[PDB]
Amino acid sequence: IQRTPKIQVYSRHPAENGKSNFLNCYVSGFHPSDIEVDLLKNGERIEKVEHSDLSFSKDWSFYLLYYTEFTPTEKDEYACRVNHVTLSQPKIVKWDRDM
Amino acid sequence: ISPRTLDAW
Amino acid sequence: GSHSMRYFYTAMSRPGRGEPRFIAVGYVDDTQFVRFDSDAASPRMAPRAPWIEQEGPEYWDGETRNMKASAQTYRENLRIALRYYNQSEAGSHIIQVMYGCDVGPDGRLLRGHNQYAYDGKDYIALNEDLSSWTAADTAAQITQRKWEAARVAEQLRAYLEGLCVEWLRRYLENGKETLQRADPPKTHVTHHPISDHEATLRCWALGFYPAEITLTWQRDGEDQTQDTELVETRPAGDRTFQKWAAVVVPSGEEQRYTCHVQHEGLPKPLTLRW
Repeated sequence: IQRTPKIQVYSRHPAENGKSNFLNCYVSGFHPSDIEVDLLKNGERIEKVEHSDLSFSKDWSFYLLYYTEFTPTEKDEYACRVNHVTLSQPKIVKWDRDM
Repeated sequence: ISPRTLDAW
Repeated sequence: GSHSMRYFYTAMSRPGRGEPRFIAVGYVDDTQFVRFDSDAASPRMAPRAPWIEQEGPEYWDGETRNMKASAQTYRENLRIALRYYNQSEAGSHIIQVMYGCDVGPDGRLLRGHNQYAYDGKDYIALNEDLSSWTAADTAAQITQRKWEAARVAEQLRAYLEGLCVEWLRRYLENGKETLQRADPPKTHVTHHPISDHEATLRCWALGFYPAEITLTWQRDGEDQTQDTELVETRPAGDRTFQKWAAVVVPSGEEQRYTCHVQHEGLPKPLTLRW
């Protein structure tokens, strides 16, 4: 019995083009704990990505926050790429500044 | 402070 | 108001890739304050909140020692669980543990917690009496019998009523500027046309702490429970949390919808509209 990650991609602060911010990818509700998470800038893996320490919810599912400093622009596309045992292929969730 | 209660299953 | 301390351990076997990884984290309310990771180059209990940093070397060394010992215990428990479930040594498995005490505004124990899971499923839990056990299955009943025989609950009760509450009280004082500060949500409603006759109203709560919050949409003063998309409360990375609730509303009907926000940092629940 495994649980697939929920994924939210969002910024720490309301996005403002040209203003430094943090791009977050919050993965939660998953089990087991191994998970591959990349933050992507225009399809390319961002090198400077950190994540929170593994923790879990009352239902024992895990959650992690992956995050990187970023300066959003109009053109630059950001995404979070998640792989987990429950996924046949990496799930890419695009950063939507309104969600 | 973490618990020191270490119990084998 | 009320507060909690939690320790969460995860022990993850990985046959062929060394010993099971053990990661522990400690929280007061929704603030992580310590971590331990057996895979670190130099594993130690390490601070993750500023107000714990003041704890002296005895604290850190004691916690580090306890974490290394806990890692060993949980590696053993992983091996034991394999036996109890007749499982192969080839598979990866996970034990999780939570410990916790909840205190009221006067710092008195409201209740204690100690629960265990194996492969993400409840295994055994200390009952609210802090005296008896609820085992999820016949494997856990073996543990229950062992723990009843060894009067383990008494030791756990001692921790939960004693050190847990006492150290929680201490952390709450040391971290009072943050742990005893609720940051109310910054709230607003956005509108997102979907088509000519429907739009999404999204009620946002941002920058709040603690995480507990209720966002509800009403239509004509009736809760839209079934029709509301409610995202999981998510961490912003600055200690605060974010959440939104959205409803799809008929064009022109936006004023029939009210977003209601309940949060401990609010003197009264907020009502918002587009």
